[PDB]
Amino acid sequence: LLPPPSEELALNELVTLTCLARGFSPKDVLVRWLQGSQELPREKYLTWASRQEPSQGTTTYAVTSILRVAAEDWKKGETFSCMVGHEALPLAFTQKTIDRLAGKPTHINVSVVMA
Amino acid sequence: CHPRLSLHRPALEDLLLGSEANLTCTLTGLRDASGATFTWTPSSGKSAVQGPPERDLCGCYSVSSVLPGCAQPWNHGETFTCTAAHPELKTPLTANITKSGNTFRPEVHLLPPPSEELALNELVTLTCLARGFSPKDVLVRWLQGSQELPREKYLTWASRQEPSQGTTTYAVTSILRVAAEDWKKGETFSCMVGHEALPLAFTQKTIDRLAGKPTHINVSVVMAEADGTCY
Amino acid sequence: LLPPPSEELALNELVTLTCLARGFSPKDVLVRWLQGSQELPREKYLTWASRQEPSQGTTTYAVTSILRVAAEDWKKGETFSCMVGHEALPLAFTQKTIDRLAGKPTHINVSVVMAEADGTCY
Amino acid sequence: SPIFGPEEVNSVEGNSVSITCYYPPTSVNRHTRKYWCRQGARGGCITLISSEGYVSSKYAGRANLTNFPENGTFVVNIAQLSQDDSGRYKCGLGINSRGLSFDVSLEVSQGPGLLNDTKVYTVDLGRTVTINCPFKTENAQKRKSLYKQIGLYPVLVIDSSGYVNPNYTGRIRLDIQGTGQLLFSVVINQLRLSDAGQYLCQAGDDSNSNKKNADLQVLKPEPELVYEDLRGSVTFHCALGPEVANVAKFLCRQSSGENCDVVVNTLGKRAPAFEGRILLNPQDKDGSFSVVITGLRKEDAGRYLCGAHSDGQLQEGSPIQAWQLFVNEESTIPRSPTVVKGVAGGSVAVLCPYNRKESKSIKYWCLWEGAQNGRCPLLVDSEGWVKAQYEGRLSLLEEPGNGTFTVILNQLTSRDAGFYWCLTNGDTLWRTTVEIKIIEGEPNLKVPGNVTAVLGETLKVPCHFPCKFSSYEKYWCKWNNTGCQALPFVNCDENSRLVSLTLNLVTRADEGWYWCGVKQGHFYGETAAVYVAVE
Amino acid sequence: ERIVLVDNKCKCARITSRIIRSSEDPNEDIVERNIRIIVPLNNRENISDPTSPLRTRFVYHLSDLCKKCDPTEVELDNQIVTATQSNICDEATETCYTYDRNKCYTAVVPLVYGGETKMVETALTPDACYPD
Ligand SMILES: *[C@@H]1O[C@H](CO)[C@@H](O[C@@H]2O[C@H](CO)[C@@H](O[C@@H]3O[C@H](CO)[C@@H](O)[C@H](O)[C@@H]3O)[C@H](O)[C@H]2NC(C)=O)[C@H](O)[C@H]1NC(C)=O
Ligand SMILES: *[C@@H]1O[C@H](CO)[C@@H](O[C@@H]2O[C@H](CO)[C@@H](O)[C@H](O)[C@H]2NC(C)=O)[C@H](O)[C@H]1NC(C)=O
Ligand SMILES: *[C@@H]1O[C@H](CO)[C@@H](O)[C@H](O)[C@H]1NC(C)=O
Ligand SMILES: *[C@@H]1O[C@H](CO)[C@@H](O)[C@H](O)[C@H]1NC(C)=O
Repeated sequence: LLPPPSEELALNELVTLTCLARGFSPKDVLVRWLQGSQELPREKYLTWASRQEPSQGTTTYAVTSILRVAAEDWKKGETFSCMVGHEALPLAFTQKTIDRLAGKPTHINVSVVMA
Repeated sequence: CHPRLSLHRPALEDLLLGSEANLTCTLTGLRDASGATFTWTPSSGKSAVQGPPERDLCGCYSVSSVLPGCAQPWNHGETFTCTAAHPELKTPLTANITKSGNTFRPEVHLLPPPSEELALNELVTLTCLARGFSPKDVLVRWLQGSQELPREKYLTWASRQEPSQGTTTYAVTSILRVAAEDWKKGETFSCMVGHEALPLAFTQKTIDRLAGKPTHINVSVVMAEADGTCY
Repeated sequence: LLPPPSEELALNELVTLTCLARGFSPKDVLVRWLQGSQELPREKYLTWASRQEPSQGTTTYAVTSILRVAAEDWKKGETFSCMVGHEALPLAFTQKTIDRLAGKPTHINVSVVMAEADGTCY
Repeated sequence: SPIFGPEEVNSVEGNSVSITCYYPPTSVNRHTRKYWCRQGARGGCITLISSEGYVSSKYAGRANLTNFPENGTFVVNIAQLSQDDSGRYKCGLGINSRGLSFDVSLEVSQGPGLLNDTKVYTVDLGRTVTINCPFKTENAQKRKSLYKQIGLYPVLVIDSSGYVNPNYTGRIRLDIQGTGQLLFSVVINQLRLSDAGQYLCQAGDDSNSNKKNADLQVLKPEPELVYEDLRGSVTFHCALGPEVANVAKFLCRQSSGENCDVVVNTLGKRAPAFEGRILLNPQDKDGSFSVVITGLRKEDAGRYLCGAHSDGQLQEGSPIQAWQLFVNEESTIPRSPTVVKGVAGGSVAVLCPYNRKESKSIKYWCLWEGAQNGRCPLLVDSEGWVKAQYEGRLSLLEEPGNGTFTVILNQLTSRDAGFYWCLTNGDTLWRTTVEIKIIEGEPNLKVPGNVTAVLGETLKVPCHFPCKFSSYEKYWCKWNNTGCQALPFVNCDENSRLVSLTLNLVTRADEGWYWCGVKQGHFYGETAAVYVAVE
Repeated sequence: ERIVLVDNKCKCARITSRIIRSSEDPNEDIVERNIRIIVPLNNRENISDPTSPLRTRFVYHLSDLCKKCDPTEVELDNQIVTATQSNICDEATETCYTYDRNKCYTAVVPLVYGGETKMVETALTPDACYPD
């Protein structure tokens, strides 16, 4: 689950989240989004089909998805999640989440030299 | 069964990166063959050659045609018409096409690798997303350094329509997998998008190891002679 | 052009401006002065002669000039110009203008703004 | 900073509104992103509707945003208003965290619902009104009194028989067309701001504290927005009604400390700082007129008022009209010399800039009179006409072209000083003013006096020049209405003197005015003039 | 904050100044000088794509910010002479730190079209390269 690009936050409209799943052998999959605990309806996002990825080892597949949420809900500290269902997972679902932190850097060094 | 006639826009890769620009007009539902010769309202060299038909469900014939030289009429805003005379209908069938208006230009974003893939040290992946453009034709190519990678290194999905917030717009994605040693040597990779609405038909964004999740922001500002008789 | 000395401004009588031109190979030069956009008459300023300076390899020359103005319109904010004409300059003339704002200030405010947004400088 | 629109806008609920913002028409600005956004508290400036296809959730179905590039404007509509919609807003271009914006204040008030006990009369200040109250004949011989309420007390200060209030002086008259019926009224001219509100009106009184409610509302006019730039011109259009078609009419500018300040009158007044760059046209049949102000500077920004009053000033009780002006100052109008100098006997030449997209126009050259109100007598046109008394000393030239024409005026005298105007025929009109001063000195080119002619042999006329003109071209010409065209029998004898010309035959066919000139190919320079006879 | 001395766009720096005069003690006043720098945290050193890392060192000299070289007009006795106003702007070679909103920036990239390769041109700031 990838954080939004920083060029997007300067227009105050809607931020964009991106989910990617890669490298699974039977090509059937599900993708569901959340906000907190409330599962969102399906008419609010967009997922692509499941193409085949170009390696030389075996045959594997991939799929993407995007969800655009409002800027005011992003700056408050609301969290959002992405879930994927596959036949070959042991507990049939796996989940990743995000919020307005975790893209911020760990340290900033500024120096101003008056010489 | 019954015939039906359709018209087809010129391919995007020939208008941007090309010289020729052929329109094409097909008609399905032809029984075996016919004496259909098409009519095109600008007719400056209408070399409307058809060729051998194709087979359909349970055996059927469908024949088409082309017309060359369509850069300046298609971009200046001309109009075209295709119609043919054939047995299995009452009236000969017609079709028209025009370069679209009310367009939007795409917003391109290049995302860095996720932080978890960097520790395993086999390969990384780079995502290229284009968003919010009104006709649904795009082109995605990748570069390493300044040299174009061949097509079989990456994977591009198709253009689809995204949920509505006003006008109807589209989107696309693509991914590229590169060796995790070159990400730390300091090479650069960049993504290119070609669309009708952009000013010079292409734009690009670039990323490497320092720009994009750096865990380090170092900046030095030196202001030399601030009390310095400024004229 | 050199701004007036600090100790000469504390007395509130008259202040001195100095014009120094340097590094030119022939022995001919011009110096005029202007107030606002009005050229001052030639008997209000003193100009020395052109002499050659110590040798950093090849021979070059130098000249100086001074002008004393009232300490009221310096502090009010009029402008003064020194113009110099010589044969090697492309348009044959060059100018320097100074006033009280373009000198040593007393207060300095520095504001450094870091911008993650864009690099376009509106 | 270069962005401008209406500062204040008002409506009531259920209605529409239509806001317009302005930007300099450069190519970056036509193609960039436009936004409308709500400046709330806690920092952010959240976008509501945008030019790139974005419509919000709260504005769904009610709004759109269209962009007009050749105007330089973009318009925003909001239907079905509310009282959650009251607040400060912003137009803009680009990114919101920069400052290419402009603040707008939107106020919206509640309408009247299930209270229809009202009788209203709409009026703008300076016109007539009626306030009708029920005339009962069961109070046949009873006073038709109308109070005024300060607080809750109907104050006995207006009677209906010849007693009027000490503040409503000189302007209450009433008509008798009932007198047996229910019909009287009160007609007020010159409504004030202090003449507002409901009044305790009635006609005849049974003594049991009986009431009646009927109000008026008088409104202040809303200013038309004008968008101008540096070194350009403006035109107002005062269009008051024929009720005041023969009153003195004025035009001032509202300032900070409640002080309108006069710019023109029709009784002959003028500011000191508007000399040579203002006009006032004679009115038409219905009472409207034009005012032109050219060469606009930075400090001309503010609200302007035109009206009509008997002494030529802003006093209460006079009908007004309004405008609000903005000077862009990021302009593409080229700079020009404001003053050009010459000496007695010399020439001048002026650069006159127009727009490249209007190159098929017709060009004119004024001379600002300043006597009555302001007037352009035209001196020379681009079609081949000149004034009578300027014969032999004026012509208009089309070179260099492409942004600029020139005009030559020689044989100067010290009374030729003044302010001069140039104007094209196209749609957008910059009017440019230049001042000709006269200082003393000597003419550069040198020609003899007024040269005669012999009958039956040749003439020759010399014309010197100094040595800074040694790299410039030299020419002669013969002047007529279309201009003057160069001659091929000149020789240019010396390397730094004596350009001459002869005439092979003394007959009357070319007994005209001649010049002697200097040019760097396109751009023109100084000249002189002598007139030829034939005896 | 009243009179603008320089507003430069290759380095994106702005310097204003103002005299604020006390009436008591006319021997001492104060003269203020305000400087504003905007640092771009995501630009390259040379402005093309693959150049070098992020520019991480930003150097401003006051004598190169305030430099003024477009010619002017001076009236000496009764003459109009054209003068220059600076010693140091020999022609560019200046390294810019930001883009400028009214100029547009392009690059050239080779791609393939089945047979041979072309010389495709690419916009880097799309708001300003519109051909009109
Ligand atoms: C910053 O990067 C740019 C982009 O590379 C540099 O501009 C270009 O640099 C190249 C490399 O020498 C120059 O190449 C020439 O290209 C022409 C085609 O236009 C070709 O015919 C020549 O044989 C030569 O290879 C090019 O002049 C130059 N300028 C352009 C394209 O406008 C720039 O020099 C870099 N600046 C610094 C300080 O490194
Ligand atoms: C310039 O802006 C004006 C704003 O009034 C436009 O004028 C009207 O625009 C609407 C379209 O939204 C038309 O239906 C009207 O006929 C226009 N005229 C009037 C008098 O209302 C005008 O269209 C804009 N300029 C251009 C070239 O479109
Ligand atoms: C194009 O064809 C359709 C029907 O096929 C018709 O409704 C439409 O008006 C045509 N447009 C033009 C411009 O001919
Ligand atoms: C949408 O825009 C049109 C003009 O393009 C305007 O006339 C109309 O009122 C708008 N619709 C609204 C505000 O619902």
